[PDB]
Amino acid sequence: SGFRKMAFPSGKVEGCMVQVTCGTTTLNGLWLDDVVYCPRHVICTSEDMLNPNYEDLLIRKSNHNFLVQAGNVQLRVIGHSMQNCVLKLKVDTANPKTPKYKFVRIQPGQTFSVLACYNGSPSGVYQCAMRPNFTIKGSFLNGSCGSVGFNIDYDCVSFCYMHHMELPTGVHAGTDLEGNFYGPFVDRQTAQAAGTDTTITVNVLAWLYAAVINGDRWFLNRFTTTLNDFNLVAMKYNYEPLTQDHVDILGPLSAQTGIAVLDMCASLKELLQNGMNGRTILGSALLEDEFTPFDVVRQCSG
Amino acid sequence: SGFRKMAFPSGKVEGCMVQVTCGTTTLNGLWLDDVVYCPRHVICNPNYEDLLIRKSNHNFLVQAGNVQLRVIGHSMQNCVLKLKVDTANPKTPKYKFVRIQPGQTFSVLACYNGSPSGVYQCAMRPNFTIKGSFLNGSCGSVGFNIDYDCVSFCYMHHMELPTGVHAGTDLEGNFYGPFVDRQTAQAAGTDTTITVNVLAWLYAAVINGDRWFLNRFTTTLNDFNLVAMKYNYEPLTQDHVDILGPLSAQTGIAVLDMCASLKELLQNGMNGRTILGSALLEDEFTPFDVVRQCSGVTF
Ligand SMILES: Cn1nccc1C(=O)N1Cc2ccc(Cl)cc2[C@H](C(=O)Nc2cncc3ccccc23)C1
Ligand SMILES: Cn1nccc1C(=O)N1Cc2ccc(Cl)cc2[C@H](C(=O)Nc2cncc3ccccc23)C1
Ligand SMILES: [Cl-]
Repeated sequence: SGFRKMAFPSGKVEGCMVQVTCGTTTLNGLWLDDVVYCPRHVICTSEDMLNPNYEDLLIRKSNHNFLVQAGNVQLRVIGHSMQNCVLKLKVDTANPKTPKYKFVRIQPGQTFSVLACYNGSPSGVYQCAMRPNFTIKGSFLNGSCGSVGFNIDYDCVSFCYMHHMELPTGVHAGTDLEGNFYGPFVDRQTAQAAGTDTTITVNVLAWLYAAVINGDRWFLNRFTTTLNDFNLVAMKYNYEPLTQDHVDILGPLSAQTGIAVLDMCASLKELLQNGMNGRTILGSALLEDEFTPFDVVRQCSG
Repeated sequence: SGFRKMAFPSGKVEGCMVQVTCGTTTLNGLWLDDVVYCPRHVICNPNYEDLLIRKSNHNFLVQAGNVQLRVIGHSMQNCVLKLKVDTANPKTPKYKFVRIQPGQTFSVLACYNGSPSGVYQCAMRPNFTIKGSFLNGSCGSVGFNIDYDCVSFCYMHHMELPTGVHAGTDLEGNFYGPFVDRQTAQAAGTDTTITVNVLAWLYAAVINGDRWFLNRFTTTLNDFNLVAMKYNYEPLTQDHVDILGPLSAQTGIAVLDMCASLKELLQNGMNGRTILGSALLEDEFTPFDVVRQCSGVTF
């Protein structure tokens, strides 16, 4: 019993964190085999961030301009290339602690663990979700650039995010490990803002099924709804539209609890109308949306 | 910017998790140097000296990854079983066994079959239980803090109470709370809110630009403790006030000034508003957790 926001054990990722320095900039790198991946804005000198020409800045660099530090050991850079917004530094030593890994690009609503680092040293681990507006509500301070988001599947680490920047509302933007940004963001300190955020409906439903699995049923009702009527209601509360794929994905949880997906949708509709009336669901006074259907199955059953 | 419930990096602890099997029971063990520590109920009113005397070293199957460790001795210290093994753990970090006080937080590495599956942050409740997330097989999972490079082991999971909350011991086998390691009628006492932690979380909200709850008022410590007693909040001591000093100096809001904000929040509620994305007053962040997360301390 119990339901917590749980992160993956960070050990396999900790053994990959390095510190990357170029001139006066210091950020984090991910050392996998003989390559160190880091944000390409490590080559920028702040008054470059408005309109940086990364190809022009990178052509003026040599291998010995990049100082890479893994613990108390300096790694020697023997090559460098840019792939989208990530800089790949070829090093002379392969990481002996390299786990089994993959680079995966995730979709909004997906969750992942973040190992927050400063100066190549991990300081904390937390769980979070890719928001529908492509930002993450992280906990990052200056120097956290290059911190990574991941999931662990059996013994394989799936790298899905690299931290690049903080937007004006306090939210964060970054790229997949191939350097492609999530969202319409760019590695420039130009006027950019996160779009209006919405609630991840399929995740709230998954969390309502987890509450039922843990013995809480107060919010259920005798009603059902059509998918269309549910979306008509939910959009008025800034909830993401629920698709037939979301309904299909919730099938296992529906079969385990005996509550049809559209019956649970009627309960959610009523919760949005009434609020919680002093009650909580899994120790929360708000409807939680940072647990996917997959997270619920993994934590409530295994 | 941002404020998350953050756990310590679990790597130094992952390298210590082993699977312990005795008969039909399988749980987790903590392998430090040449000793494996695990709940003594793995051998299961039970007379544990009588049950343990009937066991031999080869009855305990210890598995570290895909390698079987050979047990060469065994002894009991309170509610923890100590299994002497032939191989010292090469991944043993610098460590200490520490006993924590209620209100103090720690990271939990939840494990099943000697394999770590998740890490989460939680607090020792005033009623000595933890609101964890555990299933059958979690027994022997450990709670810890990391101080520089030293891991401080403070908790070992033993059981789940009827309300869904958890009970365990320190690494010396002494239970937190009036609990016993057996199948009997026991229940968690009435819980209370950790006041010093709520205040720390209100200071973290101010640091992140959330000031709506602030007011021009102050209060005496005595007048505030009468309010705390009425709302099932733990009494706030002069030590708690002293501990909050750095946060008070950083934000410019005196501790008793923040107590007046909490008093108004307790008597009037949040009125549709949230603080750090929460509609409830959060109490599982200590004053030190707030300073550490709002400064970027590494391990
Ligand atoms: C935040 N900001 N708003 C205007 C100017 C800045 C600013 O400090 N930076 C500008 C900037 C622009 C584009 C890119 Cl790709 C990176 C950056 C850097 C950045 O965003 N770094 C940070 C990354 N993550 C959490 C941070 C928290 C607190 C400070 C900094 C953080 C530097
Ligand atoms: C919970 N319960 N109510 C009646 C009987 C049991 C019961 O399963 N156990 C009895 C018991 C008695 C004393 C001690 Cl020290 C440990 C235990 C064990 C325990 O509590 N283990 C668990 C520990 N943590 C989360 C669990 C989740 C689901 C199952 C088990 C869990 C087993
Ligand atoms: Cl995805």
